Amino acid sequence: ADDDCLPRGSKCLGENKQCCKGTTCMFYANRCVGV
Repeated sequence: ADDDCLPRGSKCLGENKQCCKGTTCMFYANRCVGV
């Protein structure tokens, strides 16, 4: 649990972590993505 991030490649299905400022994580896509 932290305020880290996730580049365009790292999954995040169950991950409770949050991407960087301006980015968004997809549940079904299970992978961070920019706006």
